[PDB]
Amino acid sequence: TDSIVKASNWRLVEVGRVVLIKKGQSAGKLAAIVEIIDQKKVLIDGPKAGVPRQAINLGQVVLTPLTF
Amino acid sequence: EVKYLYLRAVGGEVGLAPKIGPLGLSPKKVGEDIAKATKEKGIKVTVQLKIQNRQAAASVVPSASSLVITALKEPPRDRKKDKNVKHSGNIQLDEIIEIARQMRDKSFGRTLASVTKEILGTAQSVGCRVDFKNPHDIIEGINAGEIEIP
Amino acid sequence: IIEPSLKALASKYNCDKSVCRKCYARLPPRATNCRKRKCGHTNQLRPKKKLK
Amino acid sequence: GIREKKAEYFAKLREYLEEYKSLFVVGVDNVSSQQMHEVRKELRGRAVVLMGKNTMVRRAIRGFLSDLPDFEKLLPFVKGNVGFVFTNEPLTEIKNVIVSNRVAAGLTVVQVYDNGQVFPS
Amino acid sequence: MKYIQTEQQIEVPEGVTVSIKSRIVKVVGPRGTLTKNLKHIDVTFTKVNNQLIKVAVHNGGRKHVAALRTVKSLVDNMITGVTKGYKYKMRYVYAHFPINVNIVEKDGAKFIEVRNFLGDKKIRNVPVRDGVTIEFSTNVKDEIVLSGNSVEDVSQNAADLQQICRVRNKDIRKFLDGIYVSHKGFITEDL
RNA sequence: CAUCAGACACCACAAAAGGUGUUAGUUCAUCUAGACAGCCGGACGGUGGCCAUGGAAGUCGGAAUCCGCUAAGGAGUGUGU
Repeated sequence: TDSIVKASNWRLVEVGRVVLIKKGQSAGKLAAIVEIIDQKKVLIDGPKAGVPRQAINLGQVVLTPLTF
Repeated sequence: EVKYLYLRAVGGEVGLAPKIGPLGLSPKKVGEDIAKATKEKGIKVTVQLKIQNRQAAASVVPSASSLVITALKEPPRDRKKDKNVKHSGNIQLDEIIEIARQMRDKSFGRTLASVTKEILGTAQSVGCRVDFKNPHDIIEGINAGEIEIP
Repeated sequence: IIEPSLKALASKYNCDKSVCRKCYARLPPRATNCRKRKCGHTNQLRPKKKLK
Repeated sequence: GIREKKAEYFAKLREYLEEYKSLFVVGVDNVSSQQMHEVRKELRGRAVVLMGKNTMVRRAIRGFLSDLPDFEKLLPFVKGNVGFVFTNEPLTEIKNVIVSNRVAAGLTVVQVYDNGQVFPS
Repeated sequence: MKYIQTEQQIEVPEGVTVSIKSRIVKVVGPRGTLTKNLKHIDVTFTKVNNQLIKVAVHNGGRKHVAALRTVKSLVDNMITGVTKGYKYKMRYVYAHFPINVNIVEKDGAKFIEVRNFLGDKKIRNVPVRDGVTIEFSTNVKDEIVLSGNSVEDVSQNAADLQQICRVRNKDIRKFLDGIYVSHKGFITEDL
């Protein structure tokens, strides 16, 4: 019998969270959060998947449960 | 033998002692005349630290620096008739307010004679204490006789 | 005879209040804006007046 | 003159550190103006009592790492309602004057510092 | 400015265990159990260890942060209520008519009956809420003591007992009669 | 966030004054040279200063508005008498 505070395991943004781009010219590719600018924008680059380094919104991309 | 300590106060010659000394085995009317032998110089308002021990009124005099500065002032008044303030500004006593104030039990936590000589020499609000100057602005220039009393 | 140790407590609950100027509303004695919205949350306050 | 008063505090703390060698940190809490006045009058010969802001003492020691760094062993002991006693008498007489005199029913000595080291005394 | 995360740390003593599923909060310990429904507040609990629980609000405004700190105070109030308790010493204040207070049981509700307030003929009755008990103190005249576990129950029943005796159509600052909350402490006599 | 929301010309209305509602800003000061707030303690001595003396010691009242110790304490902010 302990503290049963449960989880709410979100997936967090961080430096190196890998993300899935869905809207735009890249359209469903993997890239990584290089450095998060502010509350809604991140900075990504997916150089093996081809997508260039760009500031991008957090509406155009979705967090994936993988990190590095 | 017991211990009784009271603080008698300002009186002209023989000027409510009964309410403060009834429980100490002492008199009321004879105790009013017992304080006349100390505050009779000394015609300025001061206090008297009376120490009665269980069978007699033995009043002593507390050394007061403001009354010592009032003892270096003008005494002229008798009783109840000066009609304005019964106050008097008087002589300087540039060195007499430095020996008597530094001998009144060394109050205020002084570490010098220019300390007590300014504490009880610049608090003058009834006298002038100078021939060509005034009090309360001589503390920064009183730097003489500090090594003599200490 | 309310034995004023008690009467200070009743005056904590009834006397030591401030009163708004515009809306006459009872307030905490150290407030700075009246809590009501009909006076506009104004900052014009006065003490509740003591007896005599 | 808050800049002036604080620079004066820096200057006098630099003065009283580099003039005395016997430090007595005292655990003086809630002490009255009557007890302290008879401490100011009694210690006119050897000891210098110095109260004040112990967290202004924090930066005062932060800036004094360069000159005599052996005073680095004091900021964990400046915690608590403590004050400074500056003298040259090493252990006995100052500790006997502070603790024993003027007690009624806090005047102790919590730290003793002599030339770099600490002593229980 | 949209604070990026604010947090608080609830300390948990030995004898209590908490249980937070989504926002129902159960706290069980040496005096009983307390439950509080906090679905209306949108905060995030995280056990860092058995004795410390960090609540946190991510990306909140201003009012949202105020909600965070008052969540901390609510959980702490349940925890100190189920370890220690609460005990409000209310005391009668009467001018000429001695206020008479009893406890009656009617339909199993346990009302507090207020008689002869200001010399009235109206019998007042206050329902005692569940979780609060009422005693009358030894060797202190004209005192009532309301002790329970919840803050809300004890305090709201104390306010019910105070404000059922408001004085109508008189100068309230002359007629000071009533039953007023004097002391707001804990049941455990050591503290 | 509105227990009278607001909604795009002409066009079918609204003002002075206020708001620790809430966002942004300007200037100055404390600002880390540990402040602010809160809790625990002091809040000295000259001094019942000079006085109007039934009584006035901060305190029915008047004017000077000081100094020493200081880390700091007012010839005192009210109450009390």
